[PDB]
Amino acid sequence: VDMSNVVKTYDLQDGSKVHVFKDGKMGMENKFGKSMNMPEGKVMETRDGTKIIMKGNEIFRLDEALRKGHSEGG
Ligand SMILES: [Cu+]
Repeated sequence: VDMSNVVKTYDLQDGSKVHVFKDGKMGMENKFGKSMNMPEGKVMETRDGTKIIMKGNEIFRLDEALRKGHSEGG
């Protein structure tokens, strides 16, 4: 995914990378930006030792943006 809509990205001990966008929703991906899908209940520990659980509010928030990406006025 793009890193234009992201505001915070954590590096995961798993080797993946979560791009948390400005809305507060986080797009689960790998550090290369290849779509990596994750269900709810998964513990993502950052390089800080910060445990962030993929919840039903965070699992699929990514694909919807990938369906377009230019104008979008509603
Ligand atoms: Cu995740």
